[PDB]
Amino acid sequence: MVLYFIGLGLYDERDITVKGLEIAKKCDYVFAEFYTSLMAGTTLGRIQKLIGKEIRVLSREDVEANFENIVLPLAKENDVAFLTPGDPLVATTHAELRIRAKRAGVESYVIHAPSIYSAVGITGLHIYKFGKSATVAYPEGNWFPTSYYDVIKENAERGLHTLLFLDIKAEKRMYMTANEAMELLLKVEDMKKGGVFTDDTLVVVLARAGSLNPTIRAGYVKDLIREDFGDPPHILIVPGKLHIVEAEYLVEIAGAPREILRVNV
Amino acid sequence: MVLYFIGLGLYDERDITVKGLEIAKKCDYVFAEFYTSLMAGTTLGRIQKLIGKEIRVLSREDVEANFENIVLPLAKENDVAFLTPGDPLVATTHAELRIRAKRAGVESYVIHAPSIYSAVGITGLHIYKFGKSATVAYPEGNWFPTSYYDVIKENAERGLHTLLFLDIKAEKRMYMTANEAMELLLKVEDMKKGGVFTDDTLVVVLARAGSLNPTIRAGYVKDLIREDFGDPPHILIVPGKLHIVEAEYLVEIAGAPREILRVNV
Ligand SMILES: Nc1ncnc2c1ncn2[C@@H]1O[C@H](CSCC[C@H](N)C(=O)O)[C@@H](O)[C@H]1O
Repeated sequence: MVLYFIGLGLYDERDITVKGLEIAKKCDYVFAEFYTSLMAGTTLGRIQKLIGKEIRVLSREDVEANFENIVLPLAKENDVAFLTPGDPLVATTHAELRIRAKRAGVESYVIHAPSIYSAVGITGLHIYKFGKSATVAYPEGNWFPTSYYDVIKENAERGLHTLLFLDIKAEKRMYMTANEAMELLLKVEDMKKGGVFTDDTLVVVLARAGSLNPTIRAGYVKDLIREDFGDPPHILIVPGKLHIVEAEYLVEIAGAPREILRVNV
Repeated sequence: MVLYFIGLGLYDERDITVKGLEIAKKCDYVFAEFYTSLMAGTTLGRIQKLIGKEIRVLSREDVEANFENIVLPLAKENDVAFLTPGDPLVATTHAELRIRAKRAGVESYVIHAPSIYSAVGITGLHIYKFGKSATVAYPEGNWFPTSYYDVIKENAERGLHTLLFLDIKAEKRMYMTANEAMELLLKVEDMKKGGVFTDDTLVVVLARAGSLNPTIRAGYVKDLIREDFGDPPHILIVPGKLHIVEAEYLVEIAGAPREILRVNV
């Protein structure tokens, strides 16, 4: 009689909220997608075990093209759940799926879960200081995406931090590293020459947020562009103007160069 | 020897993650703070019952001034948990607490949970389009703060949405409603005449996010300013120009006027 959008969280199967688990356990059918993000600390098997149900994984086409044919039909006579990494409606187009549910006469509910969008708070950067977000997409063919560069520029001149989601090709199992994101940005800088992202730009890297020991590193591009941040997923952040307390955290916790403590008022 | 910062999530005792619950249970001492925010859908009693431990509530002073005297000592020879509503370290001042742990020779780990910052994705507004965030504070005495008005102007100017946290008197249990927030903004507008917030401004109200039955409403100030959005907590959002898909969600899910499809897109 209902459809639930349930987030699974950041890293492993235990990142689902208690609410999400108790509800998922009682559903008649459970579907899921794992192409919008990467949960590096678990497996489908462990999720199924925890929920105690067989999970039917859908592909991007199954969802985008046939959600109303594959999932909604069952939701009319049963309690159905749709699982996703992180929070189901963050940096996805899943929100529109609720419209499909309504038109199909199916009531839907949303159960949130930890999202990278807020987990960035672990970098020590004030969340309210984050501006517009963007995604660094893999160039393909003669098409080289550059919009994310402009976002950084706009945020930076307002003194705001920029959160950069990194590209993912789930089927090909390719997860863009912070290193690759930095390389691509230097190329865009060369092309546009706006003085937005260079070897001296301070950046922050967060890898495998949600794990007990995520990698949190801060430093200049010249020094981090070749550093090993561990397995994906990775997120990249270009800080804006720092508050002393932010810099203080980047130094003490993320091992940033102590010179950043000296902020130019 | 370890300190765990554990998020309690959005609304009730089941909004904590499975990871957070299990870890909290294994801790010897469990502390909590309910001054940055509150858990309107539950009680300390219900939370204690779920955790199965006695929970010592700490005040802002307890934390800001004496965190290293109250919590850290026990963390030296025991596993200690520090519970906070939402996602740990989202509240501006929490991050610094990790530096205190480091200095005390105590290891700390962060267990995330859903935050309103990401939960707003339920409004159907694209998360990447959210700009700087701000807090609407009750004026008092001869003090009339209005920085939040400027945040809206700067964001909207660049086509970005503004997430507005509403003032809360935690200790006094007083929550600012979206209605009061709208009245304050109209008052500031009349004050600054910047044409940023008026009767014709489109706004979105999200009440009791995390609940299975949150109130999601979108419409013009003139029609929503005296509407009843239910019990707290309330969050106010002033969106920027809308993507057609965002508008359609607001109309289909948030009951917004068809007019937004031509006026705010
Ligand atoms: N645990 C994690 N650590 C670092 N980056 C992460 C992450 N989870 C997601 N991301 C980042 O976000 C991208 C997916 S975007 C979809 C995000 C998801 N709805 C959420 O709420 O988190 C990834 O390619 C990666 O760059």
